[PDB]
Amino acid sequence: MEKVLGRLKDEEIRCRKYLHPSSYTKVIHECQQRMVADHLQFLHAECHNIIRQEKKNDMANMYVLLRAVSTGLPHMIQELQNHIHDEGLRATSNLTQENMPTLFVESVLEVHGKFVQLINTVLNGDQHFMSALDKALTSVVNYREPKSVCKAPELLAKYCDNLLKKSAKGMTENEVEDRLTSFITVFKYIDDKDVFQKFYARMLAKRLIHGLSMSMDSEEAMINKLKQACGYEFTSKLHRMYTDMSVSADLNNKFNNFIKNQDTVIDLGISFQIYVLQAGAWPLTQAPSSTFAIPQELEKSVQMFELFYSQHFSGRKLTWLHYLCTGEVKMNYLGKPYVAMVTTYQMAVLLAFNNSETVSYKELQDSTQMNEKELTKTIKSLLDVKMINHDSEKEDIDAESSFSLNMNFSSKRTKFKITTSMQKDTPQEMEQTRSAVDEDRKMYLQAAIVRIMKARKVLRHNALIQEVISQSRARFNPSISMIKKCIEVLIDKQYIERSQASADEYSYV
Amino acid sequence: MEKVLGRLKDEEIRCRKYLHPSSYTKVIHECQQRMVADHLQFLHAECHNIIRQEKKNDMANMYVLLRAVSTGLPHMIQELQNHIHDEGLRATSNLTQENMPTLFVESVLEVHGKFVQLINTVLNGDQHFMSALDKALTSVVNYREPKSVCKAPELLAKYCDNLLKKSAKG
Amino acid sequence: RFEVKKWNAVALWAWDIVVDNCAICRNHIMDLCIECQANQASATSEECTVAWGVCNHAFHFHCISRWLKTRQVCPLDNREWEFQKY
Ligand SMILES: [Zn+2]
Ligand SMILES: [Zn+2]
Ligand SMILES: [Zn+2]
Repeated sequence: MEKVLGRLKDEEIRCRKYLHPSSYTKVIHECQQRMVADHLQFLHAECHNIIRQEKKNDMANMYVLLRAVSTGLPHMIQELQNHIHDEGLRATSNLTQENMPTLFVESVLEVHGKFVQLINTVLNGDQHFMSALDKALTSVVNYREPKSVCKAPELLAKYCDNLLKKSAKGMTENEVEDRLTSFITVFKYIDDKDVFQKFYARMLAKRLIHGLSMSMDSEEAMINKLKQACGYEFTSKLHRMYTDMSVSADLNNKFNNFIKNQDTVIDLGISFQIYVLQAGAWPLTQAPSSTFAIPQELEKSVQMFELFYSQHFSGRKLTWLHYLCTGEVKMNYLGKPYVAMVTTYQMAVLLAFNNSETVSYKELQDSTQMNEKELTKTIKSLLDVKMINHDSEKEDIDAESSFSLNMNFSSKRTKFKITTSMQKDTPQEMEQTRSAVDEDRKMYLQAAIVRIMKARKVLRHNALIQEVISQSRARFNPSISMIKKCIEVLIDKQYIERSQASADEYSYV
Repeated sequence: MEKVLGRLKDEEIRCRKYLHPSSYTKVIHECQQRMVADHLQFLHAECHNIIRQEKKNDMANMYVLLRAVSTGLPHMIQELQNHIHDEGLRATSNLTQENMPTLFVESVLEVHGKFVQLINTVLNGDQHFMSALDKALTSVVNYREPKSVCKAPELLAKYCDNLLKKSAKG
Repeated sequence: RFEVKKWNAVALWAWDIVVDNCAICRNHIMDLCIECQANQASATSEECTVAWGVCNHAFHFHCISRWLKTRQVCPLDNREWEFQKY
């Protein structure tokens, strides 16, 4: 390599000082096509060794010579892509479960930064090599275990949730901003952005409703960065969520002005402050369809707010949510030791205890009208925090379930919180999120399929697969089974049909 | 409509293995004239609730039923057009003046992007429906303030200028 | 005795427009408005016209009249309200 570059420089200055100016390119071309292109096999054979060894100057000279060759460069591109892929696998698959998201993103950032620095310095920043690096890192972060899972979107969502949540560890605003700006580089190669979008929507709901965000400006900056990463259709739901959480303050002010401008004194008796959210863009849902009974002292406020939202807004039914609802309660029954934050599910049975110390499961059922599962969950949560004690022989759930209040509660905290389901992340709800993602994937695939068929009405199976892969490449990587299921669904709805002459070709219904 | 489609699909099967092949159309056509074409007043009345809440399952079953009857579609075309025109107006408006062009073009495109993605999966890109979408977005793009001039051409002028200007933001 | 102090709750709102219905009175457009539903003896049942905006939306005239005294924006779609019909 050294001799070839030195002799090439000598020949360049020689032909420049001797020949006509119009022949310099031809002299160089014949001085390389018969010098390194004839010995291209040896250089290609040594290319993998020279890439893996990561010797700087020799790699730079090899890149110069292979760029001189018309068909000498792609082998080096493949060798470098394979090296980066192997380095990423050995730098990511060895990670532990003690802290997977933060360390995973840090390792991907370190590998990406080192390779970008190397490409910019000793590789002239070729776009072919940058594309090879992007493909290699895409294969690295999507280290899908065989036919089981894909942990990259969940890990990145957990990373964003960990860094943006108000934590006592301590992270300043500007550090959060630059860390997220670096994070977008990692997110730009996921090829599974739907799962990350849904997981980030869930974590944004959990953070915003409980007020765990350190600053709304951080959330807006993160949402803007995501919008610049993918597009508005990627972040429309998130932006609507943030807009609703911002305008919640104005809505509370308008509600307070409305209840201070009424003819009579409402006298709600509580520190009411609502979090009205749009039903169309929040990942919450009324899956627990169990009927809940609002306590009367809150029933007055619910009726007043329902009237307000029917007056100062129109055509908006107000689907109340309770399993996100929570608030503070006082306990001066036993001497007022502290004030307890409590979800309204447990607040209902607390008011039932306030009605009478001796209460059975049937009384809770007729006072709250809620299902057995949610009532059992609230009861076990109360006894797990030792709020109440089971008077039965066994402490688990039973048909009778006769118990009263535990008077031994003397917790030191003056604002002790009995609810801690801020993380949750049950595998059942994660599987539900995966199923919703799969349903959106099926919708997108059906949209692309019907659009293509309306465009041409005659395509084979392989072309359909290729165009579905290409068009949906910015969202996910669809499987053959998913596309077959979608085309079978369109068969079932008498929307699509295969050709009678050949099953490869399809038709229109 | 779920039970109708169960009967209509069965009636194609039942007439297939029982009757002459030349009477397949006449049995199904008279089936529709007693099950879906005699309840146009009922189906169009409940068509309004289907489109507004965007029930993908029921909208698909309404489309296959109302396609058979001659007059079934033109009321649903008017209903979806009224829904898109309403759904467009929410997206275009309530926008801050700091980033009016980029938010406006994104919001109309997002409504167009979602509803094209909804027509194809449910209504199968019916050209009658695509005209209803294009008519509806024409009203929402060219929407006008009271005693003012339409702000659509100026707003897209700034958007294509912002997109093409030398900007360091990616 | 138990006393509740804070009830910071979450409410979901979705569009609930039903056909030929006043978005404010939550009843049929052709009937009287809920403001004129009471004291029907005083109401002549003729002044409750169906006001139509430029967005092809139907309210009672009294309803949109009371609406305009606070805001000049249509409740159904967040645009400025312009009458076109009577
Ligand atoms: Zn009214
Ligand atoms: Zn009236
Ligand atoms: Zn309107």
